[PDB]
Amino acid sequence: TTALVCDNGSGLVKAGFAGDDAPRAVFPSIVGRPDSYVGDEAQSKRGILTLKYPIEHGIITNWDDMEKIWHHTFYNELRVAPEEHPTLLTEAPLNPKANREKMTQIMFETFNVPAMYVAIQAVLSLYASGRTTGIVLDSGDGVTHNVPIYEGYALPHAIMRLDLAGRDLTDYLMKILTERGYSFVTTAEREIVRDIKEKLCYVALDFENEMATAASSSSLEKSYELPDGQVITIGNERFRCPETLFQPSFIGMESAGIHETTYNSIMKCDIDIRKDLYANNVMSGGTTMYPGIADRMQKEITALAPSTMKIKIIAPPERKYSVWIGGSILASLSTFQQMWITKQEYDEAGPSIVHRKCF
Amino acid sequence: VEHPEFLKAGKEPGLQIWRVEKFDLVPVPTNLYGDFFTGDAYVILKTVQLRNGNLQYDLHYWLGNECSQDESGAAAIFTVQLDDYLNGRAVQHREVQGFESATFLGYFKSGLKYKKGGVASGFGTGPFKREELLDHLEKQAKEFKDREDLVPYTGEKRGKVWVPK
Ligand SMILES: Nc1ncnc2c1ncn2[C@@H]1O[C@H](COP(=O)(O)OP(=O)(O)O)[C@@H](O)[C@H]1O
Ligand SMILES: [Ca+2]
Ligand SMILES: [Ca+2]
Ligand SMILES: [Ca+2]
Repeated sequence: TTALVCDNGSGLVKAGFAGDDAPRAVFPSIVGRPDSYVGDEAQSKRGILTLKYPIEHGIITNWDDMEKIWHHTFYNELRVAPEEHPTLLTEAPLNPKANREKMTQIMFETFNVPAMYVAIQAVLSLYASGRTTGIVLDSGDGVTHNVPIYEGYALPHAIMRLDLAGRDLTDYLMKILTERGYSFVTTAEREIVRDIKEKLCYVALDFENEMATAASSSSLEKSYELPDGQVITIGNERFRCPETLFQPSFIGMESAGIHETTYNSIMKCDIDIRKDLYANNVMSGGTTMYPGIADRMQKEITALAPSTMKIKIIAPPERKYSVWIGGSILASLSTFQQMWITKQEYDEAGPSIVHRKCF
Repeated sequence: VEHPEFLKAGKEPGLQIWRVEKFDLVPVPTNLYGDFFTGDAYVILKTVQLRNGNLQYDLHYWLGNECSQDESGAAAIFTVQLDDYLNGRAVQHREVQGFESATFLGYFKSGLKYKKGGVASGFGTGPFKREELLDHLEKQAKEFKDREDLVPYTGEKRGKVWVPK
């Protein structure tokens, strides 16, 4: 009938139809347990349920629960018969060879889809930005990658990982509310630190500057209306929380910051393409959605790089969905029908076909 | 990768131009070369004859200021696909309207004109008390029943099982 696009992230499934400009469904990638429940339901019931994330740090870990997720995506969320739809999936960079094969195997064997493809997330995002060359910062719920791409292809040796992501920003938001005396550690309230995060937080051009502006002024403060009507005050915490991306040490990380890891990714690539990357730095995934992050990263990269370098951060507003959109475009192209692994090729070659057809 | 335009791309020396139309790569009438819609994205291939007998390729994808995201993203993917059909020998170039390379501008003897329009896209209070709050949170218990519309997951293997032969 039509091709499906599933972008499985650590904290959110983004599922829909090839050709739409957005996923028709977005829900938490989780399985709760006291039987089981999935996605929305479990999210709402979690106080009573044991929650599990079958994808950790962008890598699939629990395969039984990932099947359950894929099942729910097809029948309950997209409401489709998967045997009838070619299905494009997405993957983290450096996804083990073994996970790739298993993905393949499950799709054809458990779900019987007629065709399938698997695509590198950072690469779909670069395409959705309308570029074949650039360096993508992909920062989701559970993990943060830098992926340099040249003429359409990622350079693995230069991919940089960071195990710090949006989930951790939440945790760190949690605590600076408690230190300022608002304590939500309880999973019912968990959403609220998350929802506070999505809305009042922003990234400061000069960190310390914004801190003195903070305690000398009160002009940076904001308040939030909670669901019970109560009203609370929020300080520098707005911009202290995302600041951990550039200063991982706030949570204790000796790991370098996103400006640095970008830079270390660029400099691990070959000298004659460094210019094209410096000029194309593409932000994708919800944790990049913070106000002032693009102006920030710019100035940090405008600092850390040669005085002649032309520097641009591309931060398109829809970037929460970029991966999914690159997929939808890819999967829509007239030149794409031969790119699929068909059922027939799967059942000749088995799952090892994924290495030769998808890379 | 059987697309009829891919067969034509890069055979003879000269200048080929396609426009992205609804996730497709479509040939631009040769009369119209040099006139780009600024609501559209284009793919351009310059084939030069090397003195060693080989063909030199330069693959330009040109993004109009108003082109929709599906067309610019398609442009770039087609550029990669075309390079890849040409054995990775093309040099790939991103040309944005008003920012074009002298090289790309060189292909148009009379010179490239812009113009408006194009093809439509292929897309379709006081002190905070937690016990007051926290009460709400545990105040929804017998409230939410499950979803009743669903196809529970059995583990059913519907597809043929590829034997390791
Ligand atoms: N407006 C926003 N501002 C800041 N962060 C956001 C915003 N929206 C979502 N996030 C965060 O982005 C992360 C999820 O993004 P996503 O790319 O869907 O993750 P994944 O693909 O890792 O599952 C979450 O940590 C969420 O809290
Ligand atoms: Ca992601
Ligand atoms: Ca158009
Ligand atoms: Ca090339």
